[PDB]
Amino acid sequence: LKISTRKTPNGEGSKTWDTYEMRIHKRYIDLEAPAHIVKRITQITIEPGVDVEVIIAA
Amino acid sequence: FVPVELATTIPVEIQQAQQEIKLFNKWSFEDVEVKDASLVDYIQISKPIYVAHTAGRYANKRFRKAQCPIVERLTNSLMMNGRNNGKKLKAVRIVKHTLEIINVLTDQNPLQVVVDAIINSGPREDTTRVGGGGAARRQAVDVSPLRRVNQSIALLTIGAREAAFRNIKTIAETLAEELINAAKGSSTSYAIKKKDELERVAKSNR
Amino acid sequence: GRVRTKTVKRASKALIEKYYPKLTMDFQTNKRLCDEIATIQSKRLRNKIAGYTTHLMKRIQKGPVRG
Amino acid sequence: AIISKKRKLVADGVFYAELNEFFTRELAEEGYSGVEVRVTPTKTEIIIRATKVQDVVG
Amino acid sequence: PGVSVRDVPAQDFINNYASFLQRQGKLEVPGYVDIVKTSAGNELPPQDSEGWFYKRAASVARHIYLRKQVGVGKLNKLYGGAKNRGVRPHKHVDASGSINRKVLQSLEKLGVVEISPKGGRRISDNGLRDLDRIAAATLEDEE
Amino acid sequence: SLVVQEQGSFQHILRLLNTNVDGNINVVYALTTIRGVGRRYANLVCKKADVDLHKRAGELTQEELERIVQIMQNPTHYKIPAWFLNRQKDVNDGKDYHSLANNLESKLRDDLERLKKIRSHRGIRHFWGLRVRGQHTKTTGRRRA
Amino acid sequence: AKHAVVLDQDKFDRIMKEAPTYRYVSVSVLVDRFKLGGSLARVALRHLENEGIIKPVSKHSKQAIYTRAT
Amino acid sequence: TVPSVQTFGKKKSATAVAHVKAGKGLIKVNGSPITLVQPEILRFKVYEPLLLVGLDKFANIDIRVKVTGGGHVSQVYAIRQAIAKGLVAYHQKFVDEQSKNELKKAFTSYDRTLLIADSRRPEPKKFGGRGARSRFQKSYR
Amino acid sequence: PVTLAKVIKVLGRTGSRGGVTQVRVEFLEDTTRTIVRNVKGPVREGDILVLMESEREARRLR
RNA sequence: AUCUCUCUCUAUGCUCUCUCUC
RNA sequence: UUAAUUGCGAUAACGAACGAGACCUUAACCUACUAAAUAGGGUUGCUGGCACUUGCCGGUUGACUCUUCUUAGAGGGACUAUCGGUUUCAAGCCGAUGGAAGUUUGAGGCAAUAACAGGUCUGUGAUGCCCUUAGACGUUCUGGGCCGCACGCGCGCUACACUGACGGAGCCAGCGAGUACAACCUUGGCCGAGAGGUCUGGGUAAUCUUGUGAAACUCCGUCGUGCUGGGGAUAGAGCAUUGUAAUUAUUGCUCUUCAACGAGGAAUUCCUAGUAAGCGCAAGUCAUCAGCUUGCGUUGAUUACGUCCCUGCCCUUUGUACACACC
Ligand SMILES: [Mg+2]
Ligand SMILES: [Mg+2]
Ligand SMILES: [Mg+2]
Ligand SMILES: [Mg+2]
Ligand SMILES: [Mg+2]
Ligand SMILES: [Mg+2]
Ligand SMILES: [Mg+2]
Ligand SMILES: [Mg+2]
Ligand SMILES: [Mg+2]
Ligand SMILES: [Mg+2]
Ligand SMILES: [Mg+2]
Ligand SMILES: [Mg+2]
Repeated sequence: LKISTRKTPNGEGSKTWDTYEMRIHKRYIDLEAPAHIVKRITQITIEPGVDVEVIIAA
Repeated sequence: FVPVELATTIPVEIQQAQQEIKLFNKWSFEDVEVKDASLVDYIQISKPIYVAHTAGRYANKRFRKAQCPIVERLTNSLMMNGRNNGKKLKAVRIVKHTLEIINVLTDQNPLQVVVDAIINSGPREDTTRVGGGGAARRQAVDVSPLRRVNQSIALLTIGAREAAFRNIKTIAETLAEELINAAKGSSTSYAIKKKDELERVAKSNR
Repeated sequence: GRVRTKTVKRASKALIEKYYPKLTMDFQTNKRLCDEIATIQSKRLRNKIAGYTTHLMKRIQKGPVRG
Repeated sequence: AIISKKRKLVADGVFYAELNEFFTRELAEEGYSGVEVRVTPTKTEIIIRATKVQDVVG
Repeated sequence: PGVSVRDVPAQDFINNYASFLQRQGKLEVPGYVDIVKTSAGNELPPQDSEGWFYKRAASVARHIYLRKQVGVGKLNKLYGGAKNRGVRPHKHVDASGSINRKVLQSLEKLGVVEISPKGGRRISDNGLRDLDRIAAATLEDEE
Repeated sequence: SLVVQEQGSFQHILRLLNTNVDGNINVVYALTTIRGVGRRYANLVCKKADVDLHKRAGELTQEELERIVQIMQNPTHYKIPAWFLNRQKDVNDGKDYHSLANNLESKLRDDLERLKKIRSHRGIRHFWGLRVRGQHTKTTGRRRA
Repeated sequence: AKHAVVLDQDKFDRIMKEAPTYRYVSVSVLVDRFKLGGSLARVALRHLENEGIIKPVSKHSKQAIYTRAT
Repeated sequence: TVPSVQTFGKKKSATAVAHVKAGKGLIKVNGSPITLVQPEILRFKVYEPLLLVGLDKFANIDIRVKVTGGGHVSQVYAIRQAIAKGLVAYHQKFVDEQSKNELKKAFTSYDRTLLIADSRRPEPKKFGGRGARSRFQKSYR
Repeated sequence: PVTLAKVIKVLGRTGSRGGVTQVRVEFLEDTTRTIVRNVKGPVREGDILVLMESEREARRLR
């Protein structure tokens, strides 16, 4: 995620650019697994920063 | 000569002794006659390149520029002035056409003719703005071989360019003609004339 | 351009001082030794150190060396 | 949110920044340091750092 | 031993196909043949009056044979090019949108190009056969 | 492609629609010299006439020329709709016209006069001698009259 | 060029008798040696190449490379 | 099924992928023969490895190249590289070490990539200039 | 008149602008002469250098 | 005892000023 | 010596600390490992076509098998390695071999001390102080205006044509970006000759748009030394689109109108390899508009590898009637 911005807050000066970037990591997993127990498993253990998303379909 | 049996269609020429002898897109890379003593590894020849279009590193060392095929260098030089920066394919095509023209007119292997032209255009004595206070004083300086060759090539290309600037004559034909003139016969080509003038200037100065 | 840092040189010197048993001429073995013995934060630096150690060793096996 | 993952992450970042700003503004005497945002699917946890804890509590 | 469309040279093949089309009676021409510039990104209409639309049709057929799921829009994108805005640097503008559609319709009428239930147009078996025949003819012409 | 050498039949430099039509320009591009006539539309006219474009300016027989003229002056009857001709819709008749040679300029003049009469911005600009269609005269138009 | 875009009979005859002896035949060449200047020269060249007369070397358009039979 | 070797070819960003099998004598670019590629002039560039090695070394081969990226010239180069690489891979797998050496020797009388993948990759375009190294245009006064 | 001499050693590079090389030229026709010559452009050891000038020589370039 | 040997015009310019606590 | 207060070394200095370097970020190399209908293959089914005796080219979410390409993750890789000579043989350097690569491997990103009376209160709820504070310099609505034009500079674009232009027809890219508590990127099928409409669905993301079938280029033509089909400014007239609102053409598209402009004075910028230039594209702005920037990627040269002559800079010495410091 690149945001190209002039570093100068006024514009008076030389043409200086900074591309403030945020590299975002996805990484997915596919589980062919049972029900309630699986659901229980796919909820626990949380590290600060990473977001876990579990979808649906039976 | 010796047809190789494949499921895919291959032309007859390819099948023939072009597999055996690897010289050009159907031209002699042999003969090998440089009129001046040695001059090799400054005018390349030898390595029998098929088509004058190789992507390599020829600026990343001092003299490595020499190991460019002369035809390729010519093509590169042709690739000049706004409308034609990049588009090396065009240059290659033009070179091919030039070669064909040479073959047609006064026969011979065109490569040799090209070599001759390169030899006989380029200058022995050159001028540098040495200064003497920044003023109009130019000491006569003799030229190094590779540089001289390059200069000759450039002037040849320049001649062609000059010819083509609003004319019926397509670049290639004109180039061929001027090359022929440079080699030997008339010496009424632009590039050669320029070179001679430069030499004269150098002579009248020190 | 390849004239190396002071720190790297110092490290090499230290290694020579303290680990002349071990370290030879084989750059890959030397590298491994450096990785083991010296605790360095980056690979490039380690490599450089190893190289300089090798150089020092070469110098040694041609007569006694200053410093 | 239902919005794109990347966008969601950006929004979260912005929210974090906002929170930090708020804390800087409000918790002057309370002796504020730093914030963390931990997100569990049901509960959103914010861990605030300070020196005068009683004041922060109330 | 045999022939297919990919293995025979582009332009020659196309011209042969055009010739074949001309020879054939069925084509269903528009009421605006060589009245349109074939592209809004183009300055001047095609030359040599008769045909050219035939050629375009042939080209379209070839493209369809090559791929699988090609619609009108994609075809339009394929054709055209840089529009001389004059003083302003030339942006890529697509071809005339209706002409391609018309061509496709014509092909359908002839029975060479059909539709797939995913979106776009695909080749018909008869069309494939025709293409193969044309390829064979081209080969014969060569040697 | 034509192998025909042609004898003394074609007469170069023709006086067609008052304005002089020059020699050996390619029919369409020979017609372009006339005002109101322009490239693509000339080509279209030629096509309508059913004369081959790959011919000389002097080559054209009189009948063909006449036909071309007819096509030009009366355009609507020969399948030429709106996205085609000069004064589409028009302000004076409601019918569209493909104005030519010494007509378009006259029309323009008339329009200018009307603008002047009714003191509109464009008209005012024209009267002055200034640039109309969205231009900054900070740099634009230093050639003058 | 002062016009000279005519496939004149005399001109054609001249072309027929001047294209031999000279090894190279092109539009540019024709223009140079004063006969036809421009577009119809190409046409003439094409219609000289039906069977024999001048043999082709070029497998390329825009620039023509042609040699008379020896 | 007969064992077959997969290879690739790189230039700029253009990616060729060759599949060398045992068969009759196939040499294919996407779905077409090498007798086409595209630019007609550069047909010899892709044909060159074959010319070097010997066309008989193909009497038992099947070659198919899937090419994506670059432009045209780059694509051609990549294809050529893949073909060379394919041949060498085949030799490594099925033939003999001396043969491989010979092949290498034949190639390295040129070394237009062929067996070794090219370096020289696009440099990023910096701010304050239209090009990577090219600065803008200094106005002064 | 035509003469040619092989280069063997470079005596540095001199010039107000620079670039122009001072070379030691040895004649392949009689190796008894090693002269100080002005050469414009890229030049190494063991190169045949054609000379339109026969005898005139200069060192420093100013 | 080893140097070697370089070169010329170019005039002027008016808008301040600053310390601590031991 | 080195790009370097980078080293080696001589040593009233010794031991340091920033800075540089290292370091990160990517770009290259990994037929090595982990892996993959959101990435491609491989064989075979299921079929389609032509050869027909095996076959070639495909289509299809059929299985199953992997992972070289595409993605990443851990890692590895080069350290100047190996010689060859040169140099108080130390520091290093140039050439050759091997290597994906030997310019610090290319480019970045962070950038010291000290400042400038540089820039901005027109980024701010970052504010001191002075002012105006109710017919208000606050505030919003309506309409202009910043876009005016005798002129003078600064960027940039298009051209001055055959390597062209104009037609066809070949055909190939990488960064992106894109839907919710709103009106996005838009495919596919019919309208229109363009622009753009229109019913539908896909896609709030490696899946759909999009393989962004992008140009420039490539081949067959047509034109052919002509201010001419080069150039498309300026003008008309008309059809849509965005918007409550297009006149002072918003833009777009069709038309006609065809000027200056024959490669550019003195001057001066930019550049030493995937670089220069040509060529596009996407993004930023954005309701609508790119000639703009910012990032990609195609096409790919020529000439250096050096000197201090001009223009600066660095230290050392030197001379200063100069510290507002040669302005
Ligand atoms: Mg050594
Ligand atoms: Mg760095
Ligand atoms: Mg204020
Ligand atoms: Mg008031
Ligand atoms: Mg403004
Ligand atoms: Mg600027
Ligand atoms: Mg035009
Ligand atoms: Mg143009
Ligand atoms: Mg892609
Ligand atoms: Mg004109
Ligand atoms: Mg606006
Ligand atoms: Mg003074």
